[PDB]
Amino acid sequence: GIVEQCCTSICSLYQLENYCN
Amino acid sequence: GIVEQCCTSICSLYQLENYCN
Amino acid sequence: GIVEQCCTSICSLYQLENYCN
Amino acid sequence: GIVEQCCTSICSLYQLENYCN
Amino acid sequence: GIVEQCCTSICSLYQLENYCN
Amino acid sequence: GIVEQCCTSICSLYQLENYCN
Amino acid sequence: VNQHLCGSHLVEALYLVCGERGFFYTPK
Amino acid sequence: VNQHLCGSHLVEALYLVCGERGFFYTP
Amino acid sequence: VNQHLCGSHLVEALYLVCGERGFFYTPK
Amino acid sequence: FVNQHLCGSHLVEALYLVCGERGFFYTP
Amino acid sequence: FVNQHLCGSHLVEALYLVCGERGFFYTP
Amino acid sequence: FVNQHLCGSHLVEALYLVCGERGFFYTPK
Ligand SMILES: [Cl-]
Ligand SMILES: [Cl-]
Ligand SMILES: [Zn+2]
Ligand SMILES: [Zn+2]
Repeated sequence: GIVEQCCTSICSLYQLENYCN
Repeated sequence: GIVEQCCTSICSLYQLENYCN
Repeated sequence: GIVEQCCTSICSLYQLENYCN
Repeated sequence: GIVEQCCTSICSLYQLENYCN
Repeated sequence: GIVEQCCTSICSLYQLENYCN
Repeated sequence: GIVEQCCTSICSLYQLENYCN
Repeated sequence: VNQHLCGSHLVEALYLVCGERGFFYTPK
Repeated sequence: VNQHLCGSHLVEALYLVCGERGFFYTP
Repeated sequence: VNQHLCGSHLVEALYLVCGERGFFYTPK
Repeated sequence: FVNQHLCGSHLVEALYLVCGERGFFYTP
Repeated sequence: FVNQHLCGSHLVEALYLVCGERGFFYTP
Repeated sequence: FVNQHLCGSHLVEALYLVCGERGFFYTPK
């Protein structure tokens, strides 16, 4: 999930956008 | 500026990126 | 939707809990 | 107190509630 | 209250400090 | 810079004020 | 605009209130 | 909802300004 | 409580990033 | 690091929400 | 009034995430 | 580093309230 992908290395806008509906 | 523009109407990320260096 | 019910008048915690999964 | 209790490990709304007025 | 005071117009950090313990 | 100074030790208002324009 | 800002505090409130269940944010 | 939103930012600023001292918030 | 704090910032970020599409947020 | 300072910022937001009309009194 | 001060707080947060390593000159 | 990213978000918030109408230019590096 997003905690595991994004809470150690910074997620880009592109990466964040993968989680939107 | 940003305030006049983005606190009247909602700015999108692409609009907000206008104000990056 | 939540925006209509909770960004017009103040939602209590009980009211917010309804939108939980 | 709060900092030692709620910043070492997570407090739910339940145990934040008593720290109120 | 601070509320009536600082939500009607903008308090600086100098004004805010008057509300500290 | 601000990170080394203020992400390792808590900066006071006066220390933070040093990074204003 | 007030509603956009309110929307940001709502999802923070949901995050806190919903705990381990979480929430699906759908605006409309 | 304006007042409720303002108070949220007001507590954040008191937290910063007041440091070790703390602050009483009492709507 | 690093994960909880990081999660609060990520919902704030999803809110901005996703806009009227929303997002699901489940801490699993 | 400044982990307590960052946590405390989030705790006050959480008290503001939980405590409602009541308010609260913060001290470390 | 206070509404602009509140929006500005949300804008700086948005510009921090949007602009990344470039940064932003905030100048009110 | 996400710890630094998180601390920066609080720092930009602080500088907004401290700097008032002077503004600020946040530089991490
Ligand atoms: Cl707001
Ligand atoms: Cl944090
Ligand atoms: Zn706000
Ligand atoms: Zn944080």
